[PDB]
Amino acid sequence: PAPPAIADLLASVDSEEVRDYCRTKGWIVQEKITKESLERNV
Amino acid sequence: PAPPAIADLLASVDSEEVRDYCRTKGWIVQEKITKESLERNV
Amino acid sequence: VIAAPSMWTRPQIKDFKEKIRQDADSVITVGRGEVVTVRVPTHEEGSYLFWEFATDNYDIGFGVYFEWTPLLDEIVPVYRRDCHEEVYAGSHQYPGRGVYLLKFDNSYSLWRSKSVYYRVYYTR
Amino acid sequence: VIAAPSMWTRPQIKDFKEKIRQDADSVITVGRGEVVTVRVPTHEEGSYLFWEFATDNYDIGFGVYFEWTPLLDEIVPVYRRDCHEEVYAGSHQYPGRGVYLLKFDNSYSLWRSKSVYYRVYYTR
Ligand SMILES: OC[C@H]1O[C@@H](O)[C@H](O)[C@@H](O)[C@@H]1O
Ligand SMILES: OC[C@H]1O[C@@H](O)[C@H](O)[C@@H](O)[C@@H]1O
Repeated sequence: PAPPAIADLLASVDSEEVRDYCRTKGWIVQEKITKESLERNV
Repeated sequence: PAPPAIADLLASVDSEEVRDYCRTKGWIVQEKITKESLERNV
Repeated sequence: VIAAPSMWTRPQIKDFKEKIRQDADSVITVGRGEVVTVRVPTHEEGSYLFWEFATDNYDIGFGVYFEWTPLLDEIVPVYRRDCHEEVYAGSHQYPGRGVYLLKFDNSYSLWRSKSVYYRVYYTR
Repeated sequence: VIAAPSMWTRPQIKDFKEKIRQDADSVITVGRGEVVTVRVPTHEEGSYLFWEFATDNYDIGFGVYFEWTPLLDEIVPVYRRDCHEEVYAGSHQYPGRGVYLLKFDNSYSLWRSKSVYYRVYYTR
């Protein structure tokens, strides 16, 4: 629910299961990126 | 696994799974009671 | 100096009741005008105490007291909660070494009894 | 007025790398003396932004900047983090509508390349 509660949550207990758990509840949303919206330099 | 981190954790996200999750990590420990250590009055 | 307890609820009663009834000692039947006091000793290794409870068809009086190792303190005042609609939970820090008293108060009930599903925990 | 970011780590790298490599876009290969900047837009529905990253055999330069919708703000200074030993994570609130810049800085590397495993999240 509360975004600051989601932040303090993941800090303490973080694991792939918790990430997958939160992923399902709709609390967190995995964002896909691509070739664009990405840039390179020397 | 900080005890104060377990308290605010459960409050927000509480579920049978999370209880079972914390049960496994050794953060929370289920305590069994019996006929004694229990008392009745009228 | 005593820490205020945390208290909340979760809507899933049926799932809670199911996981609990698997054990008989976790299901209390409170008679008419009766008060059951569950004594949970403070674990020295422990810091926080968690509790959960629910009833089947009816509400019940619930409060919490703390006994020193005669002296006493009120953690949760004894009030009638509707735990048949929702699972009632809570938590408290350990302000010492002593014994917790979980009060299930049916005193006001003349006729109906109460099937209580309750569970505890502790920390390190 | 800008919120300080939260930053932590967790020991399970092998599990992280495996779950990530299932997707090719989640795996970046940073060349010699190269800097890859990932641009993640702010979601109006969103408040908090989370990130995770790891490398295979080597460390990598990592920092975070924030762009306004040319003005800029330094969130996480660009530093060399050892992400081959542990999975590096972090979180930050949204101080507006804008675009985040995730800096993977290989600039200091003459020879070796870097296989990066990175994942992003957001909230409501
Ligand atoms: O660019 C963003 C960063 O660099 C300069 O613009 C500012 O002085 C810094 O306070 C800021 O953190
Ligand atoms: O930073 C990761 C690696 O990048 C290479 O370019 C450096 O020469 C190495 O010493 C370093 O361990």
